[PDB]
Amino acid sequence: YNGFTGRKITSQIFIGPTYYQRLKHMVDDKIHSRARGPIQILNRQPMEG
DNA sequence: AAGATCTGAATTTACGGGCGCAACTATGCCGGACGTAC
Repeated sequence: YNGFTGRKITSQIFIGPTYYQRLKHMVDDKIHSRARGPIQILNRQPMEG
């Protein structure tokens, strides 16, 4: 049944238990942004550190 | 004619390159020589 309108969904859905795994790659560990900050000492360009 | 030379044309080593970026980790350069204290 459609959770919003409560109407029956026309086609019948394949549903059941399944084993799922959460992988270690969270979004908070891979989100970053820069405006300006720690440039290099030699190239005078942005660097990771 | 013969040759030696000799000068342009077939075969062997030898550098030098070898995906975009992300992310994370973990590891790194002494031995004699001279003094001082006990």
